[PDB]
Amino acid sequence: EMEKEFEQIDKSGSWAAIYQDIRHEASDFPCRVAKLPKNKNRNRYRDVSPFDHSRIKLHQEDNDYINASLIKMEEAQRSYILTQGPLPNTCGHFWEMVWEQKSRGVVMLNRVMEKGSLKCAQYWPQKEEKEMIFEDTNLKLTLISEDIKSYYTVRQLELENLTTQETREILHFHYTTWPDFGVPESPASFLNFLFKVRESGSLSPEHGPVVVHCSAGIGRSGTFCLADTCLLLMDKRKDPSSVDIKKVLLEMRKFRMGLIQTADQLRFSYLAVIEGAKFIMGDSSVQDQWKELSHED
Ligand SMILES: O=C1C=C(c2cccc(O)c2)S(=O)(=O)N1
Ligand SMILES: [Mg+2]
Repeated sequence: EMEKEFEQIDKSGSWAAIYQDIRHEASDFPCRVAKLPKNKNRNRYRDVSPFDHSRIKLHQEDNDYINASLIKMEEAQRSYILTQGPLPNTCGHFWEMVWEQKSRGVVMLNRVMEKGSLKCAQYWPQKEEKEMIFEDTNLKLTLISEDIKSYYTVRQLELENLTTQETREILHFHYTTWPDFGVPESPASFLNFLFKVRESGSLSPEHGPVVVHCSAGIGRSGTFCLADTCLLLMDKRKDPSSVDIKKVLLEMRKFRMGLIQTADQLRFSYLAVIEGAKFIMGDSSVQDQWKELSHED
């Protein structure tokens, strides 16, 4: 059981060892397409690639490659697409992927600039009157509105397939206070944000998989998805004790390498799930408490 395990690990001060064991046991599958010469400029980081078996293929005969993986959680019955922060030449591909996969939401866990360098291209419009056109994939993107909170912003975007003139509403959830290789300010802030995403319908089965990204699409993104899946699993049978967090993380790592980048992100993942469990088990008022403690206003 996670809370007792949490205490055992904290007491023995062995998060580093627990975390390293997960890395040792993590799946290793080929990433041949990602490593092809023609795709070198479609990858942000040399050591972070999508496995071939779970990579998202763009529906174009040209080059179907994008650094994105489909994490399909069978038991939990939820899917997520984890991808890297778009590069200046892959913003059209990113939106092509959102369209073809029928995604309703995009969860961004990083800032365009972190630690003095560019971690992601400005792939969405910052002003209503300045829409963006991705000519390579023939897609149009317009900012419809935005709701800025203290540590996250929610934007409503309109994505249009210029070929058919079909349009869709895309919700953008931008967590702005999560440091690279770091952890959220508190389980509260993180949980308040995850539940904001959930309440929007973006994670629902009627839509395609939500697109989740940070800079590499494995650390913060992994932490976000692990927490969500674990909470959904204990929701399925109202049995928090049946959920094995390490087991769930290992299952997710069969779909994309390096999910959860530090021992403290793993430790934070446990904290988020244990605190989130109060809501799952019937204490509805805890959601208001998180909102309060997160200081979003
Ligand atoms: O906490 C993190 C660390 C990342 C990271 C960034 C660059 C290389 C890498 O291996 C991990 S992320 O953008 O996937 N989230
Ligand atoms: Mg204005």
